Amino acid sequence: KVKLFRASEPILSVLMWGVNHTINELSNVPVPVMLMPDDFKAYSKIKVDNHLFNKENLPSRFKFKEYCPMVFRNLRERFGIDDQDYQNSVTRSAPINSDSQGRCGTRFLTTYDRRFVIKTVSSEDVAEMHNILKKYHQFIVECHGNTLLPQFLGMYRLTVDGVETYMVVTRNVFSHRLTVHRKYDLKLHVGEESKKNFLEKLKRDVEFLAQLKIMDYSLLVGIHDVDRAEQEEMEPRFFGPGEFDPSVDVYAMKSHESSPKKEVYFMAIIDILTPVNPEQYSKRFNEFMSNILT
Amino acid sequence: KVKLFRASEPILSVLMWGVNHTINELSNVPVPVMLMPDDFKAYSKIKVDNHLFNKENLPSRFKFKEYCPMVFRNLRERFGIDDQDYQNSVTRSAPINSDSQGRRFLTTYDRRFVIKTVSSEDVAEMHNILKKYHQFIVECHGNTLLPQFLGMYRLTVDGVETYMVVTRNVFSHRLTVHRKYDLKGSDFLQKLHVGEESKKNFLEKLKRDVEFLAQLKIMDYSLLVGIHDVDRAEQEEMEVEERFGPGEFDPSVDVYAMKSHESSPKKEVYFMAIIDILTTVNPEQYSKRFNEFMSNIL
Repeated sequence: KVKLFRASEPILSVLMWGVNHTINELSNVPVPVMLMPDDFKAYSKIKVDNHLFNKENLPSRFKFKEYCPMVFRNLRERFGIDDQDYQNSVTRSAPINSDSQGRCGTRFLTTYDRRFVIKTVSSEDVAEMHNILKKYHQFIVECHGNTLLPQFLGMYRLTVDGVETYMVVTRNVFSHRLTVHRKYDLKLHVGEESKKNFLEKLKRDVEFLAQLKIMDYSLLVGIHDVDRAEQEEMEPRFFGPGEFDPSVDVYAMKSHESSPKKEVYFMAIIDILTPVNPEQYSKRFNEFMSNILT
Repeated sequence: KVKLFRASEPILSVLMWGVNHTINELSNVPVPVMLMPDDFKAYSKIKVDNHLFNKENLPSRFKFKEYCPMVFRNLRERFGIDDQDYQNSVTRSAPINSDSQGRRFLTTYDRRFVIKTVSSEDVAEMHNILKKYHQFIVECHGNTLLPQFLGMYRLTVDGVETYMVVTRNVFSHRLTVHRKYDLKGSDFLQKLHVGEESKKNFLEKLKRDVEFLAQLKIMDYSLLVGIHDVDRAEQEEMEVEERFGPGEFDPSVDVYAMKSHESSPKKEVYFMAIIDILTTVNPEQYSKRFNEFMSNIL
């Protein structure tokens, strides 16, 4: 386990090195019983300036900034994400580019094992996250990690060559192994406990957003076509036809059994940082997607 | 697992963080075939500015420079010191005041390593001698009486630069030293009686060790002598442990240590080393005087 943080772009090695640095750093700060308010204003900044040392993959000079490290450690736990697992996802191999999953980010990436999405964002995106973080953390507590909201894992600032780049890490709305064949953006037939739980969450989530005074978020719907997933292959964890681990792929619903094609759907609220009144937007949102299901 | 770096003074917490960091960081850079010229001029530098985070033992703002990581990493291999032991001795618990020291030094909690605070000039002088010293440590296979250098750092904490060199303790990490002698310019000469194996070996080391310092044009260094009085240890500090025998030592751990002769006055352990390698007769003369001088104690 000699970790070369090797990537196609310098910026990605720096990311891989920072996540490795900050997670190790945190493995030495005790897990508190509660988070204090200080933790939401907090950060760690680290400037590196190597000289003739360890420069075969990293640049010789970079900064790395981790926003609110104690809070995102907690959120990781509440989302059932073990820190060492996060660390390995970002560090074992370089993050590889991904298709967009929102209007929010300027560049979308995935970790080699397709678990976590990494989004390049603006400084005002960083600041809006800081604005919503305590209530969001509160919300994630009250709801036990069971949202359709983006589930935030990390937030960073990297400087390479005097160029600053902000990044947010989330769990992938899509699968880590089933391909999403079609994405729909909404500003489908399932099981009844699925529909019930979906609409439970959706009301609870949309309510939250309205109370933060947020509008113009959308619903990302992705679709996995099983018959096509067989067919695009003809010419190690098991899994059958349209099967998935729901603790990993937490936005996935399988299509109803007595229903046409076997499909898997991925539904999540996206675009909560950058962008009728919000309460009105909330009520409309509920009702729009109530009709759309089963 | 869960290093808190609790030290009395923040410099020592920064030292413990720094070594932990730089050794970790080093496990991710591969052990190379050969040290290249740049390795003798390389360094690593890291600035930490934590805000309302991890302020428990660490300060918020601190900097940590390690000189020639790749030379000192190899040097440790050459001296039979695994990086994880090194990391362990420095990080498992705070470094502490040395029972002896200089004009004062630190030791790792386990008494295995000495950390001396030095000056900018010492740092510079070490940079001068380093390639040559490395060549030397290769040929002599880590079998020296010279200071065995393990790492070199500059910590900045609370506005203040501190340079540090880390060495293998001259003395035993377990056996008390009751009598110290320091043999300087042209001193405290009872003569020391050691085994045939031990005396033959010692004289062989000093021969090439003094040759080395000479060729580098280094003079004005001293021979440090420590004596562990075994019978005195058995009396004075009898059941200290419960509240290796009574003067028995691990040769791979205590590399300067020698046993008193089978047919000898009393039971004794000797520790002898050349010290003051960094900061007018000629050096080849000083070399010669020395080899001659320090052989006749035995």
